[PDB]
Amino acid sequence: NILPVTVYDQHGFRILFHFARDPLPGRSDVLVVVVSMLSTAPQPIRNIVFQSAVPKVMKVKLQPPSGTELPAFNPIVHPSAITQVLLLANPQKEKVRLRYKLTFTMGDQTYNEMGDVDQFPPPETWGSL
Amino acid sequence: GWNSFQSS
Repeated sequence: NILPVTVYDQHGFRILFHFARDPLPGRSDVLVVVVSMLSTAPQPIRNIVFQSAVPKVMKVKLQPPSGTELPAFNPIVHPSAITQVLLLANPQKEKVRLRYKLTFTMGDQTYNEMGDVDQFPPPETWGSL
Repeated sequence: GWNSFQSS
């Protein structure tokens, strides 16, 4: 599942997961996930909180995001992008399932979103970067 | 099942 997975796509707010692994070269237990976010929306999106959960055999860890908001889309310029790292410990090499909780505000509404991600690269190939 | 959700 090497290619970038779209975790979220509504109201023109997209969140993708990008896959990698570290840090002992030797090991194949921790997956690095860079989660990138772009907006195409006409009104800006602010107060972004992305949470994640995993099954009891695994462990997830969310580093602070590069930011918390995105401007109204201005197609003329380079788009703004939020980027966040998350680390997924799974030494038992069990099946990979993740459940996110997305929170953001756009105009006067506040979206409280939840979804499942299952398209992870199989734990075997985590050593191979 | 699974653990609780995790924040930043």
